[PDB]
Amino acid sequence: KNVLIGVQTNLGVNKTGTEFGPDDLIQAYPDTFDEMELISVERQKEDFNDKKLKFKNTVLDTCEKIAKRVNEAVIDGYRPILVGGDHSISLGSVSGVSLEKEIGVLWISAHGDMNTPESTLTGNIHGMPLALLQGLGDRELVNCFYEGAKLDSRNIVIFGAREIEVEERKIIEKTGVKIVYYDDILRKGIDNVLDEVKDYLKIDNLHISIDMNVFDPEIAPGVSVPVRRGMSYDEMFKSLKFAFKNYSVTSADITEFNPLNDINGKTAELVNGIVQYMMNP
Amino acid sequence: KNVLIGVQTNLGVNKTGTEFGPDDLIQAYPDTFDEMELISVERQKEDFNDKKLKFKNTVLDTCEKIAKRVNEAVIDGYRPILVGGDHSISLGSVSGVSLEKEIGVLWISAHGDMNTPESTLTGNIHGMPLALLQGLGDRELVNCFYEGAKLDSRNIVIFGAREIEVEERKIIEKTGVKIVYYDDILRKGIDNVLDEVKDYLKIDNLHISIDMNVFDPEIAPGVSVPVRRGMSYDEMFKSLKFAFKNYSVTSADITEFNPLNDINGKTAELVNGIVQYMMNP
Repeated sequence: KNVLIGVQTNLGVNKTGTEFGPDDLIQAYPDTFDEMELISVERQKEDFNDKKLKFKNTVLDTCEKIAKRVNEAVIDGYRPILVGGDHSISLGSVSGVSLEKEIGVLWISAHGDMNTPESTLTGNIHGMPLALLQGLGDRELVNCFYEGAKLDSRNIVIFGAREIEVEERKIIEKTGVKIVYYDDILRKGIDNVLDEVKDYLKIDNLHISIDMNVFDPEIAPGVSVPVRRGMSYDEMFKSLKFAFKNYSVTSADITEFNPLNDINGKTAELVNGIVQYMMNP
Repeated sequence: KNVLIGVQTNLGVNKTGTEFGPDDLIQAYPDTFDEMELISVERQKEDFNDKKLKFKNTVLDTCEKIAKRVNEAVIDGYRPILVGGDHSISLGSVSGVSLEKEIGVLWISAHGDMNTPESTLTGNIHGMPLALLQGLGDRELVNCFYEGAKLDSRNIVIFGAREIEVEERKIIEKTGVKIVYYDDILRKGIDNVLDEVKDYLKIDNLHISIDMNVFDPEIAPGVSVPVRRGMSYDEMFKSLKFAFKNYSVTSADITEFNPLNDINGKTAELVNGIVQYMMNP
């Protein structure tokens, strides 16, 4: 039993469009998204001198609302499926679930999203969530919902990375996290690499955090930040099938759907199909 | 008599920052802005395939709310000072005053903001408000609040412009609107160009509308679309006092302040001084 929860924010990516993702879908595919529960962003007082931690307090308050409702959904025995909204929302969701169940995570994205104020070149919190869930970054953000890291570095697999800066690379090496590059899917194949996932990540309870930027921008144009050379539809849905079969999927996130840059709902249809397979795997 | 109304939107400029303009002013200058009335964005179904008129219905509903409030304000005898927020809010403000009084517009800006869906190179409705106020562009946006154009092209003066794409310049030329370019203020002098304005505009009802990008970026970095080589502080304030002395100011707009691009709160201090003068001119 799944519950759909839309988050209408873009204060992580700080680029116009992805905050319209949830409302856009309610109208594009009502039969799928019509009853989704929408979370109300409450703007919080900020310090705009801080350009390496933009909208810290608001992103944090929103992730707290996310975590609380997601935790209530897990306690009721439902699978929360979060429709964003930029990737920062994951900070909330992963925090609301980890309280009730220690989880692994398949982080499907073109970026590691493991930046810190010291490594970020943008100050965007859409590219810091994983690091913060591993106890790296701002302490108030790390302490969302409950104090302390929310994931074990060993229970994380970053799937489909294509771009990684040196300063973020140093945060990555310090955690020993496993990163499947998209060049791995290109050279070895999606099935061999999915087998590698079965080999490495072994906890049964699994969270799936999807960044729409993992796709090839020709298939998923509607993302505030496109990274060229990404996954196809087939590879993505093979990954989803493998995940739902070889694990117990606790929750999921589909993030960074920017309807403004989309071309005829192609990306919106990608998200529709992802949610529809999640609803009846 | 005054009423300060902030509009937390950026769906005209489609760049993140100006929607938090009013916010950053309630925080940074509370004794000036903390009792400001606010207008939020009620998101609306869009045609994200129409990329020359981005967020049409949302920006239109925002401006309709602005229009009702501004009309009620002028009706009550208040001079609405509308803080923002990108420039599209002007569309809703002017209309509100135009239902009661035939008024002129002192359009202080670095751009003419007279674009139309066929001339725009961005689809950003913040560069189309003046045109639509004279009846140019999308019909539904022209018909905001009440049907038909809201301004007589003869009763308008663009002031301080320096960047006009050719296809916007064509619209401007066919309308015959008077354009005081910044270099005009320089060659003749602020006093002389202001005397020219006195001579040209004779309507006894003026609405000022400021785009913070009219200022020089080195004086006001806090803007979404910076335009280089702009106005001074005393130049703008000379113009302000001229306007309040020689006409009856019916309403005013200060738009496109971006707290994310600002540096050490300079631009917010500029907005503070401008608003404080407009409250006791």
